[PDB]
Amino acid sequence: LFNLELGRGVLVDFGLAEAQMDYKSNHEQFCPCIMRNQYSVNGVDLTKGYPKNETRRIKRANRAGTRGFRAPEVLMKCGAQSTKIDIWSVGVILLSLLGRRFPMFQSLDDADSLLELCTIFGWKELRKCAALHGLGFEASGLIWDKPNGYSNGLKEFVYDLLNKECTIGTFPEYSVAFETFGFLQQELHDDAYELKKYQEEIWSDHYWCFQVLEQCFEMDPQKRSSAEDLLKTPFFNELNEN
Amino acid sequence: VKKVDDVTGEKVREAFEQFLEDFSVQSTDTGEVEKVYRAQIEFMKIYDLNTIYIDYQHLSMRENGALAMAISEQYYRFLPFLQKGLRRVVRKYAPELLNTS
Amino acid sequence: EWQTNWKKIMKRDSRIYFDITDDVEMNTYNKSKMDKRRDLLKRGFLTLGAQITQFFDTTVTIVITRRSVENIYLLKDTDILSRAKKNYMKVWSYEKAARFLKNLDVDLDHAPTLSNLLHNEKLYGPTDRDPRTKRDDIHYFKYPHVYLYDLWQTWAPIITLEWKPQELTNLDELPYPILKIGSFGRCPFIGDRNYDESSYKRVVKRYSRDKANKKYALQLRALFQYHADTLLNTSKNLIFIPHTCNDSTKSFKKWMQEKAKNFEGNGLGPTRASVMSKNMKSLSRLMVDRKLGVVKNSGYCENCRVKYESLEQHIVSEKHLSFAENDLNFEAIDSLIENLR
Amino acid sequence: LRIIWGTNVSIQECTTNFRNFLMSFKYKFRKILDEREEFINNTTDEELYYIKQLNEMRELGTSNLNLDARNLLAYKQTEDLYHQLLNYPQEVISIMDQTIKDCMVSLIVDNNLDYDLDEIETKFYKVRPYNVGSCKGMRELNPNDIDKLINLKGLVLRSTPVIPDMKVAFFKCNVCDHTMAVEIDRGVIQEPARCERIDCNEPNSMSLIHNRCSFADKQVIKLQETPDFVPDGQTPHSISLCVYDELVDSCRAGDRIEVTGTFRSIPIRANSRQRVLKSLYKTYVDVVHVK
Amino acid sequence: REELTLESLSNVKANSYSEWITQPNVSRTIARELKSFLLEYTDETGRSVYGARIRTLGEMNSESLEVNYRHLAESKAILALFLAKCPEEMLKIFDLVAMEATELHYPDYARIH
Ligand SMILES: [Mg+2]
Ligand SMILES: [Zn+2]
Ligand SMILES: [Zn+2]
Ligand SMILES: [Zn+2]
Repeated sequence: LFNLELGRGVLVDFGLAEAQMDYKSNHEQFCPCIMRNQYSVNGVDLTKGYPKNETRRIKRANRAGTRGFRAPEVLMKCGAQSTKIDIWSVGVILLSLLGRRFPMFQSLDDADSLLELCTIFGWKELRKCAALHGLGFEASGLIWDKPNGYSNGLKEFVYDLLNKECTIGTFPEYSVAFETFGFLQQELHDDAYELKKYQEEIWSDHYWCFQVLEQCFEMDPQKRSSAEDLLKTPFFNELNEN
Repeated sequence: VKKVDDVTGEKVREAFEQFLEDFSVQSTDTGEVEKVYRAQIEFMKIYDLNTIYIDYQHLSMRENGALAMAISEQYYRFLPFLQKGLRRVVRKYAPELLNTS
Repeated sequence: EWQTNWKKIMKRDSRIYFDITDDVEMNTYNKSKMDKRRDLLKRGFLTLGAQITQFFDTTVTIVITRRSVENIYLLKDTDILSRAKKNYMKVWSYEKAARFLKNLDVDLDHAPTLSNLLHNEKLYGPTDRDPRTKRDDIHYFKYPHVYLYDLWQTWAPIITLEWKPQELTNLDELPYPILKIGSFGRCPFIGDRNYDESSYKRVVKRYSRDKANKKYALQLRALFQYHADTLLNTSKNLIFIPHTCNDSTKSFKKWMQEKAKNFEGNGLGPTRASVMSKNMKSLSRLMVDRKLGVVKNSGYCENCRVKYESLEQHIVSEKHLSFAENDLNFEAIDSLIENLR
Repeated sequence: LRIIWGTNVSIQECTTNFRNFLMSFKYKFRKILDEREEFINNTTDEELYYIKQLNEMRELGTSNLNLDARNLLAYKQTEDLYHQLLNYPQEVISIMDQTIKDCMVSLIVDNNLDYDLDEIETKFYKVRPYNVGSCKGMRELNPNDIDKLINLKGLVLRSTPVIPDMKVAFFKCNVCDHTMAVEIDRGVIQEPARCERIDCNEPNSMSLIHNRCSFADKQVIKLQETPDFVPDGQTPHSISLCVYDELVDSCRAGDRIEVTGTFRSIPIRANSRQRVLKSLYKTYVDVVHVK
Repeated sequence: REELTLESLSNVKANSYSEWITQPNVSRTIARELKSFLLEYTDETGRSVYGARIRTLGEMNSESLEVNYRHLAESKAILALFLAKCPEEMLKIFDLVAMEATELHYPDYARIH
């Protein structure tokens, strides 16, 4: 909950707030995903297809959360969950502000949300993310508009989310999105000098904002930055007044 | 044509071969290590018998029971492999028993 | 050190023929296993990336012969060993090639236990079948599909989506989210469906909504313009970054360019088992709509573990009243009521 | 939506109703139903009955739940489920088995118990409804009562030895020794007319290996009817019951048993040479519970 | 026994060359040795004439291999004599040999011809 005029907020809901328990009662044991203690051929493959009448139980991992803010580690059933996932939920909101779209992901199903993450990033990134939790991803025959789409970065993504917007005319004249649009026209190539150095202000701000946005949007749980390191990033260089 | 091989059948045959060759028993204060089944094979060679008597108690000990499960539970499947293993053991030890004589 | 000085020509001047003839009479099973050696050396040379010529030439670097390299004294002028002597060709034998391979530090060998075999046969059926054949026990993929599974195969696959080609038609609605962009804050995957933002009937809405929504955004702009921290707001008034992309205001001025007098449920769910019986799956084929044969609040109840169609009748039900009247269930919360007070 | 063709049964609604019945049934409901409200004791008639039964079956490792059908009449939500179970025993009992598995999984997970879930998931749980409506004898059942859950009561006279009923047919190639394992489907096994191996496609290479197939226990029991109502002039009747895979040899000759099962009819071939069935069907009972 | 060489091919255990060539022990030997002949034979300048002929055949989708009789006679005289002797059993083994040789360079060629 954030008051703009006071300019600060509070985290209110906790009904679904799970408590982490210890890692042990450098990617060898935190995330081969061994949890549930179930980590302890000829003629069959089990990679090209699934059994017709399956006699195996599905993984049971926590799925509590909200559509469209679920992290990759909670989208593919993964035990040994950590606080890192909440960091992902920070980026999506940060992605909602940059692009002016609030419902970032429809996320009708876990598979649907995972394929939504395939469109912005790419099939290979999602498969290499899955290969970390011990799971294999596979998708083919699908008409994706860009294979490995938005590889220049999430920068190009917000730029397209802004392109359709800046061609049809969906933004007002007193808009703030035009600054981001003109800064991505910098990053992508495709008196009154407060104009120039406020120009430099908002451009440096956007340049570092996308850096924190991509640290939040990382597939690897461990190599994803924590809250402390994310707060020490030079985008937030206004903490000296403390 | 490449005939399909029963991998576990071959494994059971090999386990039966080592059971027939290397099995040993401790006598009751009348001798040292004796190989029961090689002695039985040479016995039925001398007396021209056709039947070999395999004790299930002896068979259970070998292969930590893994030969025992497979022979007792899938006997109709592994019987030809047991026959092949016995025939090979006779072919190397006492090779004159493989003919009707 | 043979692993470097010989590996420099390994990538640029390294093309080798494998001989297929045999000098002396041989057995058929032995013929098969020498074919297996020929393939083994083939993929031991292939892994390192060396090119191979099936067609013997004069630009061939090495030949490896099951033929006797040695005893070459008497041979036909057309026989390949004679022309290997003839063009400085590096002539080897399969034993010499195996020695080279062992000196390459590459593995010669690229279920062990009967108990492990029986454990594998407890699942996956038996092994008395062709290893590489459509098992007819596992549903195989032939159409566009998405499949997320466990490589350890310890858990059931999480995602198994298999769409027929006719389902891939009608690109207006796919069974999967193809990225769409959208406008006016739309969820990118959601399109402008039955919405034409270029329709003036729509345009007189968004610009006008922007007119009433103008100064709320002006206040917010002036309050968050110069400093991220809002404690230093009070201090030319408004500054803007120039742009050239057309607008809602620009669109509406265009529509007066073009049209006006001118031309152109509850939140929880029951815990269901994962394994579906064969009979239950078979019953799914026989389903028909309820048109043949035979209070909006509805959802699960974690207290009673029963699903209700009506809240005002679940709370007055027997089990819910019994649960509420029992103070032993509400014990840990009883610590908090008076722990704070 | 999506009810089953030919039945009133809807999988979702029936599953929900049976789960609610299992989670929230107490025997005081039946005591009220039987107009015996003054026998109601708060100690054992106020505990969830089937929750305790599910816990006991989990602890003991058993797989069969004995469901009293009349209990479904006590619960309000399952007043229709009783008629659905009586009218369509096959679909309803399958749904009940699935619901029992879900219920036990929920009992283990929701209460966070220590019990392993691997052996629960791989276990096949079965429901045995017994106390269905007792009337109509056996001779008063019409062809409209075929495939319905009926309740007979009588004396066991005879029982055939254990008959092997093939569930999986094991074929073997006479050429390449490649084997597929066909599954039975409504009593018909699709014999392969070609080796599925791509290497050899010999048409009649496949031969059935009788001793390597998968078999299940089937037994036929001769029962003498002892109905509550006997119409004038009729003589005692004998029927054949079919017990399957755990109920074999559970009834010995001379036993007085009350058996609940499906009233079935099968066409009997006139001769062993040709495939011609008789237009007059033969009636029997597939036993699901023996008391 | 069941596999022969080029030297041992001359000695015929059958009454006539037809039974010799039809004999599987000789048929597989002839097939292997013609497979070798198509691969190894090269011109005096260095060009593998059958190499270029296979590439031309693959690049033109033709089903005719223009095999010469000098090259067979000079390289393998006994097989050229066998071909001149019983050209029905031969040109049936070697057509298969040529198919194998053109499939090695041009895989998945049986679908075309
Ligand atoms: Mg909440
Ligand atoms: Zn993980
Ligand atoms: Zn409740
Ligand atoms: Zn076959």
